[PDB]
Parts: sequence; C-alpha cells; structure tokens
Amino acid sequence: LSMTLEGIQAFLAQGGTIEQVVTEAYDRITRYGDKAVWIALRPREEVLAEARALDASPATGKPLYGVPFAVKDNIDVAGLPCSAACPAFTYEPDRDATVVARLRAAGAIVLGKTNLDQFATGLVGTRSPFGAPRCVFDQDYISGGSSSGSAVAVAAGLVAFSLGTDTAGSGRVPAAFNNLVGVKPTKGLLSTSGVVPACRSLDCVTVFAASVAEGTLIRRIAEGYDAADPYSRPSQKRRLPHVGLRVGVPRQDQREFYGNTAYAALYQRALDEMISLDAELVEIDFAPFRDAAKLLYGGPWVAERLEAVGDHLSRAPDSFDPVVRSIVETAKTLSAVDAFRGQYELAALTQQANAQWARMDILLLPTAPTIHKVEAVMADPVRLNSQLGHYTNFVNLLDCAAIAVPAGFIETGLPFGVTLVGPAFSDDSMALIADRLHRRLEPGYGQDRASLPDPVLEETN
Amino acid sequence: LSMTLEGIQAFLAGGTIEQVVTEAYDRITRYGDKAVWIALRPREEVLAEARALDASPATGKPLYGVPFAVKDNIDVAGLPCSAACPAFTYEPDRDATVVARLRAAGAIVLGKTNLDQFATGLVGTRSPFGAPRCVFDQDYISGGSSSGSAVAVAAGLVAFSLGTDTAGSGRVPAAFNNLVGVKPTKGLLSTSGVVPACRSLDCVTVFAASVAEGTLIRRIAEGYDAADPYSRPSQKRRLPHVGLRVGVPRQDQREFYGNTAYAALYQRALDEMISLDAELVEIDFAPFRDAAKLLYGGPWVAERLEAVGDHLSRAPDSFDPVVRSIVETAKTLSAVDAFRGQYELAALTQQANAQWARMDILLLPTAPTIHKVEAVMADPVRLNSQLGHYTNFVNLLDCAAIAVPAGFIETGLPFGVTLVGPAFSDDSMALIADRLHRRLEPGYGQDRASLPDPVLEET
Repeated sequence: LSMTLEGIQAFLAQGGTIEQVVTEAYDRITRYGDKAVWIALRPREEVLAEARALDASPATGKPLYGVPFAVKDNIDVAGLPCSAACPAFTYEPDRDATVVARLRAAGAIVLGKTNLDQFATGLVGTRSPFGAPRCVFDQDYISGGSSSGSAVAVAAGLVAFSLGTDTAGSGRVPAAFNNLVGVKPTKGLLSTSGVVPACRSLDCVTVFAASVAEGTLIRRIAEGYDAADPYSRPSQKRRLPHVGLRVGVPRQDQREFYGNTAYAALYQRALDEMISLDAELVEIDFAPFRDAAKLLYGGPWVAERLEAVGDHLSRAPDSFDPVVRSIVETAKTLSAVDAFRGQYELAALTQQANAQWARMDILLLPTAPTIHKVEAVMADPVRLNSQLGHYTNFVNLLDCAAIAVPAGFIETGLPFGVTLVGPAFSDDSMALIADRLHRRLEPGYGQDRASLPDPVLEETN
Repeated sequence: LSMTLEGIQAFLAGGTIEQVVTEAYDRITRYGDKAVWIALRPREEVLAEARALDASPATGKPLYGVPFAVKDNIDVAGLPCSAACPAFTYEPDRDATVVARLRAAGAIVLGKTNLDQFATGLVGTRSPFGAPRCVFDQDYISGGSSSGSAVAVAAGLVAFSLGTDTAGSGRVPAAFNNLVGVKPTKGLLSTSGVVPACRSLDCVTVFAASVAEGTLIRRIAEGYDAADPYSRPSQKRRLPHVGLRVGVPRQDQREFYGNTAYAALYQRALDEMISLDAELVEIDFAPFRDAAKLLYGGPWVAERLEAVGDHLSRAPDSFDPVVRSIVETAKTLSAVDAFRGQYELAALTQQANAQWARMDILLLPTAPTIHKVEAVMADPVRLNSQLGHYTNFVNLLDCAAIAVPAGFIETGLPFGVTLVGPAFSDDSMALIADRLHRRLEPGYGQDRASLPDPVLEET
C-alpha cells in the first residue's frame, strides 16, 4: 500500500478495502517510534466501523474515498478533543471545522489530532507539552512547526495527507524539514471556522501532501466561502504565465543561511538546475519582503495572539508553554498606536514590494535558512526559532500564496526545501510551476524519497 | 463674474485672470464671516501670479486662472500650515502633491481655510479661530471639519476648494452649504503633504459648484504617489445606468434625531426619484451603521493619537478642549483593542457585502440634522456624533461618495443627500449624482445659483 491519494485509489481498485487501508495505517501508527506525533488518536475499532460503512457506500462523488488524514490539534474534529496543544485550553467541539466537514464529505477519514507548537506559535515543533516531533530523517533534528505532527505523520506514511495552519510559515517549514509538498492557499480561500485563532487576520488552513497535484486537489475540496468566518474570501483566480515565466530570487548579498553552508550550496544548486526549466531567473531586492516579515513578531501582529488566548493567559499563565507564554505576555505592552504604526510600515513596505513584483511573476526562496537540532533549540528557543521565519514571515502580511516543495538533500542526509511565493489568488498557476520545479529538483516525498503519485500537472490553460 | 470653472473660462474668453483675482479679493473683503480663513495671501502677490499666468498660454491648463481655497491641513508652499492648531504650525517647503497638480493645471491658491482642529469633528466649531457659519443662517454650523473650504465656495469667494474627509467632512459641510462634495475612493488622490488624522482612512476631498466641475478637479488631482504609503493606482469599476438599483435604509432605520423637516425632505427626495430611471430597494442599513460606530466608538480614534501624539504630550493645553479629550481617551486603547475592531469590521464587511448584492449604489441623508452653533457649544461631543450617523462607515468600508443638494426645508436651511458606491466607482457615481442633483435641487451655494455646464452624459 502506498499512502497517497493515488496509492489508495489503486489499492481499492484492485480489490482492497477501506477497512484494510485503515488497518495498515493503524499498524504503521503503532510501529512508528516518535512518541510526540499525536495528541489524540481515535480508537482503531471506531475508525474501522467508519471504514466499513464507507466501504458499503458508493465511491461516486467522493474524490477522497477512504483516504486517511491527520488533523492538527488547533482544528476542530467532531468526536475528538481540541486543545491547541494546551491541556488547560482543551474543549470538545460539537462540529467538524468547515474544511474538515468538506474533506470528510469527500470521503476522507480522520485518524486523530496531531501535535503542534502550542497555540500555533513557533516554527520549530519543540514548543509542546507533549514533546517535540522529530525530523523523519534524523531524530536529533526538529520536525519544524507549528504544524509539527501533521508533517511527520504524512512523511512517515501514516496517513495520505494532513491539515495544518500557517501564519508565520508553518505550511512551509515542516514540509521542508520532512521532504513534503506544503500548499499554503491564499488567505481566506479555506474557512478558518472551527480553527483556534493565532493571528486571526493572517491564519491560513494549510495542506501537507505527497505531490503538488494531490495537495492541490485537497485544497480545492476544502476551499469555499464561509460567512461564519469574518476573513473568508470568495475564490478568484489570477493567472501566471508559463511561457516566459520570470522567477524572482534575492540578491546574492540577501541570501542568508545563518552559517549553514550546505543549505546555501543547495539553494544555489536549485538555481543551477533551473536553467533547464522554461523560466528566467531575475535578481530582485528582497529587502521589503524581509522587513515586512519582521513585523509579524517584531511588530504588533503578535498582539493578535494575545487576543486569541488572553482569557486563558490571565486566568493561569502557568498553563502555557514557557516560551509561548513569554512571547504573548510581552504583546500586552503594545498600544493601538503601536498597531496602527505597524500598519503604516506595512503599507509602505507593500508599495516597495509591489515595485519588485513588477519584475517577476513568482518568487523563489529557501523555505528556511537552516535546520536545528532539538537540543540546540531548547537551549536557545527564541532566537533559533526566529531564524526559521526569515523567509516565511511576510507572506500572509503581504497577502501572498505559497507552495513549499522538496529541493534536495545535503550530504549529512537532511532535506532542503524551497518555497515559491506568488500574489493572492495565483494558487492554480503556482501549483503548475511548483509541480514542475519539484519534479526537476527532488522528485520524491517523505522519509523514503518515495515515488511521487501521478498525475503530473499540465498546462490548462 | 460667475465664480465657477465655466464662469471663469467664459469671463476670460476679454476678461483677465488679474480681474478674476481682484473680484475674488473684493468678495473676500466683503464677506463678513470672520472665521472663514486662517491664512490669506496678500492680494498683491496673487495679482502678480495672476499677471504671469495671463501672459502664459491657456494650453494644457484646464484650470487656467481658477482661484481656489485649501483647507489648512493641506500643504501650500509660501503659506503656513497649522491644522488649525497654532502650536502645530509649520512652513511647508513644497505644495502637497494634489496642490502641485492643480496649480500646474493653472489654478491659483488664495489662502488656507479654517477647519475643525486636526480634522477632528463634523461641526466646524472646534477651531480656535472661531466657527464658520452656514451660508444660509449665521446661527447655524457650517459643518466640518472642512468648514472654511465649504463656506468659501458656497459664498462665491473661490470656484472650488480642497478639504479632507475621514469621518464625513467631504459631505457634511457640502450639505450644510448647498454644495457638491466629491469624496474620491481612498488612495486615488495623494495625501502626501497632508497632515494625517486617521492616516489609513484620510481622503482629499473636493467642494465644487457641480458634479462635472468637482469631477474634473478630482481627475486632475488624482494620481499614484509612492511618497504616500496609502496611495493606490486608479482603477475604474462601472455601475449600470439602465437597470440602476438605489438602496435606501429600511423605514425604521431612517434616523433624524427629531428633525422632522429633514425626515420629510429625505422622503421627498425618494418621492421625486420615481421619475428617474432607477429602482429603489430597501436594504438593511445595520451593518453600515455599526461599522460607522467603530470610527470614534472603536479603536480608529487611535490613529489621530498617532498623528499628533508628540504635540499632545508636549502640551495638551495647546489643543482644542474637545479634540484634546477625544484624542487623550484613545491613549487607553491596546493593540488588542485595535485588532478586535478590525475583526468586527471584517465581519461587518461580510454583512455589508450581502447588502451590496441588492443594490448598485446607496442613497442616504448626508446628515440626520443640522445644529445651531450655540447648541453644539453646550453639547459638543454628543451633537457632533449625531452628524456622523450616515457618514462614518464610508472610508472604513472602502467606499466612494458624492454629496449633492437635495433641497431646502421651510425655514430656509439646506438638506443634502449622499450617494455611496463601491471603491473605484467614482466615474459612474458622478453620472448618477449629477442626474440626482439636477432633479432635486439644481443650484449651488448661498444663492442656489445656476449650475455651470456641462451636464454629465453616459459614455
């Protein structure tokens, strides 16, 4: 059994059952040796019962017929608790989050709730009372976060896809550290109703998948206007060129890796391989994107998180992970004046970014500048985390779409990923470009660099 | 001389710009409202500029020789700028962008007009220089914050003026002085060289004798300006003219705070509209109403604190007492309060969008009532807030607006209405507003004077 959309469809087609798919997933879950992946797992027998019921129904109109998935524990799934990795926060949602409801109606099956950095605050994966999920290539290394368990579960073949959320960059960072495709839809496309807020105005539901095509199908299914969510936006499609594509990259002197020379080398290598794609590389000034990024935690947007968990925080700050607690407690000193100043700075930076967008169709970045051992992060938990947001943190502030794809491996055996960044609503066009890049650079996914499921994406157009 | 774009072009077509200026100054000297101007150029210097222009070709100058007034929160080189706060006063080295563009089109600045201090108020009374008055009755407020700008045009002192609109000042003093107020989609006109009030919401606004004239001035001043972080490139969103749906609030949402004459005149406007080619649609005005409340009732007031915070901490007694207390109170707002306001706005935006699905344009009383200056002096916060009832959502919900005369109540006071449309609907709105104006109350200013041509036509 290949745990991908294609693998499962194929296994079912050749006489296999959903019940067997679930059995195998559970077998894999039981043998996987990372104690931090899951916060709350369904009992196998109840999932088997759901498997059977579905087995006995038509596959018609269910594009995700019998497909197991994991859901990050800041996203509501009826019948399981939801905690945002904060035991004191724990509640029992009556209803599936909207995106979950849509995926399940397409026939997908929830296996359990995956671990995360608490209140989706962190890019490391280590800020959880449940322990730190680990890089699937080396247990000494961070899985990345905050969608830590979701990425690990897919890369380890436990489920075919997973949901996370992305605010600072969590749709992308743990995809890179675990050799996955991370689809980060334009904000507002997928409902955040039934999702615990982090930065409410910025939060996106995000997809971890084995390929761009599979991630894209999952995204489209989950996508849809939802008036319950104040930030929901109806879909638009903005097209990007294919013939004549211009790919922006930062200036040489803007390529920061915080000492990681292997990562620097692999980024350059990606650029080297790209001359055989039908694309032109354009050096752009990355500064306005870089400075916009800093506003997320270095500016007043952190106050959004304080809004989200402020009741629990004042009630009992000791209930909080100590690093997250400290970050959100500091936000308390920001005024409305600070918030508007941040907005003014963002508006100006947006002007400057727009001038750079005039030069390129899409931006190509290291997903992260480096990767860290868990032990290194525990010793230096704020600073080393912030490094990981160097290239990610402007994306939702500047209303962009993004896709993280595998770009290769350094010699010590750790993955290196890159991220494509495009303007709002360019999600479909980006999917095509990303698929092409992925299949050019590092055409496999997950812990075994496994064969990518078909189909490859083709020009519509 | 008729002090309109058309009146001036006609007069020049053996008259001179020098004569135009002379006449404007003669009118300024006679007018009799001591509160209209903060800083007037010396006649002699304007005359010299007039002569130099006279000797220039009119080619390429669509506002060839046209006098205008500029609100004193907008920079004009060679005059001070104070936002009606003497301690704030500075001497700008350069014209604000919009001023630069207008002067390049041949228009001539006569002076800086009085305003509510730091553009904070809809009354016109919050100025140390005194309260300019309704041109129809000295006992009544001119409205604000663009108080002097509106009076100067309605009194025939200048052919148009610039103000700024945040809460509603492009509209309220237009209503109270029988003028067209054009309120451009935010970002269209640069706010560079304009003192911020709510930086992210502020609009340069135009007071004119007609929609067409106000529209020409708007287009000339319009243009992307990277110096302004909130500047946006022109887009144009079209509205229908055949099949037009005009939303109005539900009967029970038509608030006039006891002013039954205004209520009667609003209904009258609806009564006359059956002979325009438009359908009236009752809409739920609640989400617009509740969004309006966020401007001063929510965290946006903190934007004003951001703008004048240094001066306020240096010397709060340097501030108008009402403006001072409003901005001092903003000090207690956190970033958390600011984000909650945005969350509330985003939700209210969802609900408003559902109403927008039912109409092309919204038609409102410009203000629910009008007040005697003395009434406002006694009750300066409450009575002001009333005036924002229909205006205050417009920049928060990213809308365009035009205020046009809608008639007069029996006691001789004007009553104005405002058309509200989606962002970038400015050109299509102008056509609708022109039609409505000419249907309801086809005159402008203190004399209900003949509207200059042209009438706007569909294209």
